[PDB]
Amino acid sequence: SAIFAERALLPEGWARNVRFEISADGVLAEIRPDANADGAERLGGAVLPGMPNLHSHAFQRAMAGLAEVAGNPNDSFWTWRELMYRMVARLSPEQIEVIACQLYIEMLKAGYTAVAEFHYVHHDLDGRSYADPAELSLRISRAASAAGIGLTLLPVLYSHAGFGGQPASEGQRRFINGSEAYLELLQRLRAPLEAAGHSLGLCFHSLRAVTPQQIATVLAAGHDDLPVHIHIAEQQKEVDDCQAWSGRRPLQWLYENVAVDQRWCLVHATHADPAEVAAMARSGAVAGLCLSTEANLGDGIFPATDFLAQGGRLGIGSDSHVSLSVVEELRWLEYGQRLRDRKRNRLYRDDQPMIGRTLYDAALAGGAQALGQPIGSLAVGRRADLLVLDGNDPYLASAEGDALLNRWLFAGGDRQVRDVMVAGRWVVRDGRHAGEERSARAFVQVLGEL
Amino acid sequence: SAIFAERALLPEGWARNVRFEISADGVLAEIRPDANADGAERLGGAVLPGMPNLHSHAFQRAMAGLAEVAGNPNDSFWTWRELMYRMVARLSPEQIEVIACQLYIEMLKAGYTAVAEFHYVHHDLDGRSYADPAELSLRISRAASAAGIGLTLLPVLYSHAGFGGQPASEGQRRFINGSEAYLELLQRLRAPLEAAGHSLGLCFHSLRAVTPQQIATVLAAGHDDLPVHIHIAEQQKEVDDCQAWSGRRPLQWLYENVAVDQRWCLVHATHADPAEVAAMARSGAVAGLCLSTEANLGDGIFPATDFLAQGGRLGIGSDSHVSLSVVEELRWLEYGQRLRDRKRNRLYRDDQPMIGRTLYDAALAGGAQALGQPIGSLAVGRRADLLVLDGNDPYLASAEGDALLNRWLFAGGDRQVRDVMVAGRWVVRDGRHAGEERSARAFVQVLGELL
Ligand SMILES: N=CN[C@@H](CC(=O)O)C(=O)O
Ligand SMILES: N=CN[C@@H](CC(=O)O)C(=O)O
Ligand SMILES: [Zn+2]
Ligand SMILES: [Zn+2]
Repeated sequence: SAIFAERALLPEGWARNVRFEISADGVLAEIRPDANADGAERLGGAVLPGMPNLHSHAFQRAMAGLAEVAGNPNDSFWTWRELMYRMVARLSPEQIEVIACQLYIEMLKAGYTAVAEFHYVHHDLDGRSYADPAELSLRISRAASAAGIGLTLLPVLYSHAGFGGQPASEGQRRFINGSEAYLELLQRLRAPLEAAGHSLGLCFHSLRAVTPQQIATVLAAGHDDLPVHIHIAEQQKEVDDCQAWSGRRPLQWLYENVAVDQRWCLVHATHADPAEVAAMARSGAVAGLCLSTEANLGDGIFPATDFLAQGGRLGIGSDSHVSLSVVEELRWLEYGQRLRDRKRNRLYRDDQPMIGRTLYDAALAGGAQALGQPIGSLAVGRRADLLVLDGNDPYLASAEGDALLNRWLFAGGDRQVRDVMVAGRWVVRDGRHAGEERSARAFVQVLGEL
Repeated sequence: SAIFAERALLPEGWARNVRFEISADGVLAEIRPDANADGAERLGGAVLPGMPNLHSHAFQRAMAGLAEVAGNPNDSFWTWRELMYRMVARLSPEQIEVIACQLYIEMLKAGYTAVAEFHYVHHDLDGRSYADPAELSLRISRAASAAGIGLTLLPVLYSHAGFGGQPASEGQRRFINGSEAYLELLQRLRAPLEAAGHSLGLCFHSLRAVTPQQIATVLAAGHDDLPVHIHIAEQQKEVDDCQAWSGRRPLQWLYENVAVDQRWCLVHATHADPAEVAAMARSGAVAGLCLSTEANLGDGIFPATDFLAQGGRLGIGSDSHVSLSVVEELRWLEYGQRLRDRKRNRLYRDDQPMIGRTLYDAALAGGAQALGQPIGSLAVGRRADLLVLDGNDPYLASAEGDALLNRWLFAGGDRQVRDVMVAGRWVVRDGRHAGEERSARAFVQVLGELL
C-alpha cells in the first residue's frame, strides 16, 4: 500500500511530498520525494522514523511511581531494588503478560515502535522452572504481538548476587539459570520467535550477576550475529565492589577481558571515567541511556558530551518505565548535560548545530543497532516503522524541518504524536490503539491483585 | 451551584464523597465530606486544588524550543537572552495579547489555575510610552480573562543594565521606567485589575536592573499588602558581579539591605550558599522555582532539600514556558535533587514520607502565598479553583490517596488532567478549552508574523 507525507525526515534529511510504497511484508519498497499523492493515504503531519526503545523490564511498569515513599534518610537504588524484589516475587505468568501488553500499547502511543525486552524473570514463585522453561519469555513475545510492537527479546543470564560468584539471594530466585540451562532457553526460543517475526539477543544481567567464565561460555556458543546486552556501571557501589574484586572499574574490566564491539549494548554505563568513555566510543558499542529511570533511581549523569564528541553511539530505553516518553528521555538527556555544565546547547555535532535533530538522529541509530533490527531510518529495504506528528498543532504547523524537531522535543510533548505505524500496520491512529480498552480492563484488575 | 467528588484532596487530607457548594461569585461556600450527590454534578475523577504558576513571561512561549541551536562551543544564558531581546523588539500589543491568551489556555489544560505574570514589556518599539502607559499590562489582563485563568499581574520595575545603575541598553528600551513612572503605572492598574477580578504585585526585575534606592522608594510607597517579586541569583555571573559591586552575594545583599518577609517571592534563587538558604527559610519568603526553564538555561540545581528541611516555602513557575506541565516541574524538582545526591526520595517532610504529596502540598502553599490570592486549598472562603484527574485511568483508578499523587506525578502525565475549574467556572472539560480553536488560529498567524 502507499502513504503520502507533506513532510518527512528521510536519511538524507527533511523532504517534501514523499510518497512511500510499502510491501505486503511491511518493508519500505519505494520512497519518492516531490511526488503526487495519487491515491495514497495522505498523512496528517510530519513523518519521522519510529524510535527504538533499547531497554525494558516490562513488569516494573506495574510499580511505577509506587516507590516514591521515603523510608530512610538515605533511600537509594538499593532500597528501591528491595521493593522491586518483593513485587516480582508475587507476579504470575498471566499478570506478567497483561502488564507487558498494556506497557507496549503505551510505548506505541509515545512513539516507541520497537522494544528490547531485557527479560530476567524466568521461573515459578519458589524458583523452580515452569513445565515449559520458556513460559515467561513466550508470554512476553505474545504480549508484543498483541500490542503490535517490534520486539528483540533478551533472555537474561543471571546466576549470582555479586562479584566473585556470590550465591544468589532468595530475592533473586526467579532469575537464576546456569549456563547450560540458559543456552537451552535460547535454543527453545528460536522457533517461536522466528514465527512471530521477533528478534533474539544474548544478555548478561551485569558483572555482579554472572562470572567471567560464564561470559566466555555464552560468547563461544555460536550465536555470533546476535546483539549482546549488559547492565554496567549504573551505580557507584557496583564500581567500588568491582574495584575490591578485580582492582578494575566495571567498564575498564569489561574492555580488558572481553572483545566488546558493535554487537554490544552497554546499559546505563553511567560511571565511566574519561578512559572508559574513550574505549566505548572506539569500540562502536551502544550506550543504552535510560534518562528518566537513572534520574528516578539517583544513578547520576552520563558523560554524554564527551562520549558524543568522540563518535560514541547511544540510544534510549524506558527501563523501569516510570516514564514512557520519547520526548522526555531526549529532552532530559540534553537538560542533564546542561545542569552539569551550567551551559546550554550541549549535544550537537560538528555538522549539525540543531540539538533536537542531533538527539533524534543519535537515538534512532543507536537504538536500531542495539535491537539488531532493520529499523531507525526510512530507506528502501528497512521496515516501515514510523510516527506521524500533529499537523494541526500551531507550533509544529508553523515550523519547518529541524526547527520542528526542536518545537516538539523541547517545547511540546507526547500528545503531538498522533499516528504510529509498525511493519506497515497502523497500530496507533489519532492517539488511539484498538486494544486499549480491553488491555486497560485486564490491567486494572491485575493492579488490584497486586 | 454544587459539585461532588468521590475523592478530593482537602486541607486535612484525602476525603471521600465530598459535596462542594460554590457561591455565585465562585467562592467555596460549603464543603461536606461523606455526603450525597443530589442536585450536584458528579465529577469524573480525583479532585485536587489547582496549581498556582508563580512566575511567567508570556511572550517567551512564542520562541519556546527555537533557541536550541548551537551557535557557540559553549552557549550561554546571555546569548539566549540576546536572542529573547530580538523577538521582544518586534512584538505588537495585539501579538502580545494573542500569545498570552493561547499560553494561558495551555496552562489551564496542564492544571495551572492561576498565574503570576512577571511583566516587563511596557513601551512602544522606540521605547516611548503608549498613549495609555498601561496598554500592555491591560492586554495581559484581557488575555487572562479570555482564557479564564486567575491572574496576579506583576508590572516590572526595570531601569538599568547592571549593578551600580549602569545605563540601560538599547535592547532593553521597552522595559524601562523610573520609580515614579512605575508607581503611577501601579495606581493606574488598580481599578481595571479589580474590575476583572485580578490581583496586583510589586516587582523588581533583578538587582542588576534596579538600584538600592529605587527599591527603597517602591517599598516605602505604601502598598504594604502586595506581593513583592524579584529574579535573584539565577546565574553564577550575577553572583560574581554582585560581589564585585558590593562585596556581597545577591541573596546575602538583599537580606542585609532589605526587610525581606512572607510578602516576597525570590525567583530562582539558584545560587544560595548555606547562610543564604537559612536566611530565606527563616524569613518565610517563597522560593520561585522554575525547573524546566532552569535546566533549559543551564542555571543549575537549587538546594531544595536543605531549604525545605529548614521550613522553606516554595512554588513552581513555567517562566520561559519551554514546558507547561505541573507534572514536569514537580517531577524534575525531585529528580534534580536525586541526580545531585545520587539518592532517592529526597523531598519529604518529617510528617509526610510521600514524595508526591510533599511536592504538591508545598507548591500549592507557596504558589498561593506568592500570588497573594485566596487559592491553593479547598476550604470554605477560598476560590473554587480545582482540577479533576482521569477516573478511568487504570493507574489512578487502582490507587488511593497519596499513592494516587505518586502515580500521577511520577508515572503519569498532563493528559491525566481532564477537567479544570477556575473561580467556579469550568474552563477545561475532558481536556478541551472552549476557546482553543479560535485561539490557535490567531496564534499560528502570529507565529508566522514573528518568524
Ligand atoms: N535499574 C536497575 N535495575 C536492575 C537492578 C540491578 O542491576 O540489580 C534490574 O532491574 O535488574
Ligand atoms: N530566565 C531569565 N529570564 C530573565 C532574564 C534576566 O534575568 O535578565 C528575563 O526574562 O527577564
Ligand atoms: Zn535495566
Ligand atoms: Zn523569569
